[PDB]
Amino acid sequence: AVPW
Amino acid sequence: GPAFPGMGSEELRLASFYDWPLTAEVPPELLAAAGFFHTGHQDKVRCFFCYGGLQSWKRGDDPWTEHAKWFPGCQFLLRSKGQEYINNIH
Ligand SMILES: [Zn+2]
Repeated sequence: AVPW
Repeated sequence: GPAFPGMGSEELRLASFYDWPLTAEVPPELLAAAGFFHTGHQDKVRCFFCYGGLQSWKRGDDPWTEHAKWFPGCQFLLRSKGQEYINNIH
């Protein structure tokens, strides 16, 4: 996953 | 203290995943246990404590691992998993  | 105290309950966090699009790929049970609730938009989740948001979940991503990867200063993460766990992921 990745930050937003 | 938590950024969002109202989502401090694991049960409330789990309930937020009723329309989660990735049940098999990343279980709501693991996401909620790791401090995350579903925003309701796409696969965007957020930690109640640090307010860190994560999206674009890939199959078999581990919620605690991703929590530690991206938000290692989270005190909920630290209290739950300990410093050794966080250090080992980095
Ligand atoms: Zn957090």
